[PDB]
Order: sequence, then structure tokens, then C-alpha cells
Amino acid sequence: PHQILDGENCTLIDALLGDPQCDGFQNKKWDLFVERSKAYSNCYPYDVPDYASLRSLVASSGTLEFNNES
Amino acid sequence: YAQSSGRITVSTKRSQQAVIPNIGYRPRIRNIPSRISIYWTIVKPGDILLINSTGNLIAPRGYFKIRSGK
Amino acid sequence: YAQSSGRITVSTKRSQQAVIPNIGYRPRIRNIPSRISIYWTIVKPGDILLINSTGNLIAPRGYFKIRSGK
Ligand SMILES: *[C@@H]1O[C@H](CO)[C@@H](O[C@@H]2O[C@H](CO)[C@@H](O[C@@H]3O[C@H](CO[C@H]4O[C@H](CO)[C@@H](O)[C@H](O)[C@@H]4O)[C@@H](O)[C@H](O[C@H]4O[C@H](CO)[C@@H](O)[C@H](O)[C@@H]4O)[C@@H]3O)[C@H](O)[C@H]2NC(C)=O)[C@H](O)[C@H]1NC(C)=O
Ligand SMILES: *[C@@H]1O[C@H](CO)[C@@H](O)[C@H](O)[C@H]1NC(C)=O
Repeated sequence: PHQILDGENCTLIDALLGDPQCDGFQNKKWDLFVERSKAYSNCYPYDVPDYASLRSLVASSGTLEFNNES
Repeated sequence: YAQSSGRITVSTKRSQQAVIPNIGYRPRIRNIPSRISIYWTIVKPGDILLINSTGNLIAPRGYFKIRSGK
Repeated sequence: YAQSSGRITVSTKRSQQAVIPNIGYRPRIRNIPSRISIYWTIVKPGDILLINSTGNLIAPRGYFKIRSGK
């Protein structure tokens, strides 16, 4: 009934940013992003100043569709 | 970045975000002693995104279509 | 501190805290026109506390062993 998007060792912020091990989530819509406890990062280290706020904002948006701008 | 200190001012008609980089040492993650702070800006219809950067900018490649749902 | 401006970057493997001293006059408390703003850092097992600074540091002397209880 709900469009479930699996974690597959990916976080929502990593899929937002474009992790090379998370490139399969590009332009993907969901109704529930199920994050896994085995998730990690394999890119440049980063530190979001408001991580919970950004994560809740993207989860409430519920889409990863991205339009390139020149 | 060819200058001693950068400065980033990403602002709209309804908000303003000025962030200065903090040069220093960090514990190494994946053999990287540097960090990246991730910020977000939301542009309403009729609003204008303006980006200033003397340096140290991790520039965006476009926009994510934020919406409201379940 | 022999320098015109200080800078403290107390960082760990999952968070960073960069502060800047604010030189200026303040109302006197106990014949002291200066203040010391107190920050804290929590280091999880496996993380590394990297305190790097160039001045204006009120250095720690150890850890306080926070726990969970009643
Ligand atoms: C920028 O603006 C701020 C305004 O807040 C100024 O700060 C004030 O500066 C004055 C002048 O230094 C301070 O006044 C001093 O107060 C001290 C504490 O007073 C208490 O203790 C004494 C006993 O020691 C009691 O008698 C008193 O009732 C208080 O309980 C005093 O000890 C100082 O006395 C010194 O000067 C007198 C001469 O006036 C001598 O006779 C003494 O021996 C002693 O050397 C002095 O009176 C004041 O406290 C500051 N804070 C405030 C909130 O007013 C900055 O100075 C100013 N800076 C610049 C660069 O302009
Ligand atoms: C991460 O997930 C992929 C597929 O989901 C898997 O092939 C890979 O082995 C996982 N990484 C680790 C370190 O197990």
C-alpha cells in the first residue's frame, strides 16, 4: 500500500547528496524511506549542522527528483 | 581557493545564510582530515536565489522538488 | 595569548565545534570585565577528541563519565 524505499546501506542524506554507493536512489519517490542500521558513508566526510531538521524535511518532501540547473 | 579565507552568502528575499569556513584539523575519516558542512535553502515561487562566494563553496547542481504529502 | 585573535576547533569523529573569542567590554562581575563561555564535547568509544587551538583556550583536565540512569 505504501511506496517503500529500502535502505541498502544508504542514508537519506547520503542519497540526497549523491553517494556513489547510493546512486541507485536518484530521482526516486517513496512513501517511507526505511533506513538500515548497517548504513555507512563511502565518500567525503560531512557534518550537517542541522541533520535531524534536514532529514525530516527531505522525508516530509518524500521525493529525490532532481532537475539540473545551468 | 587562492585566498586565505572564504565567505559564502546564500540568500533569498525571505532568508539569509552567511557561513564562514573553519580551517583546522579533524580526526581522519577515510584518510581525509577535512570536513564539509551541508546547508539547505528553500526558494518560493517568485523568490530569487542569490549565491555569493569568495571561496570554499560546495556549489549545488540544481534543485530538489520539495513538496508536501504523506 | 600572544596573538591578536584566537580560534579553537574541538572536533571528534562525528562532530566539530569551532568557536571564536569575542574581545570587548562587559559589565563587571567580581571586578572582572571578561567572560568565559563554557562548551562541552562528548566522545563515544572509538572516537578521538582532537583539540586544536591557537589561543583563548580554557583547556580541559579530563573526562566526567556520563552515563544513563535515574
Ligand atoms: C567601557 O564602559 C564600561 C561601562 O560599563 C566601563 O566599565 C566600568 O569601568 C569603571 C572604571 O574602571 C569600573 O569602576 C570600577 O569599579 C571597581 C569595582 O567597584 C566595586 O568595588 C569597589 C571597591 O573595590 C567599591 O567601592 C564599589 O562600590 C564597587 O562595589 C572599583 O574597584 C574601581 O575603583 C578603582 O578606581 C577608583 C577611582 O575611580 C580608585 O580609587 C580605586 O582604588 C580603584 O583603582 C572602579 O571604580 C566599573 O566597575 C566598570 N563597570 C561598570 C558596569 O560600570 C569601562 O571601563 C569602559 N572602558 C573604556 C575603555 O572606556
Ligand atoms: C552494501 O550493500 C550492497 C548491496 O545492498 C552490498 O553488495 C555490499 O556488500 C554492502 N556493503 C557491505 C560493506 O557489506
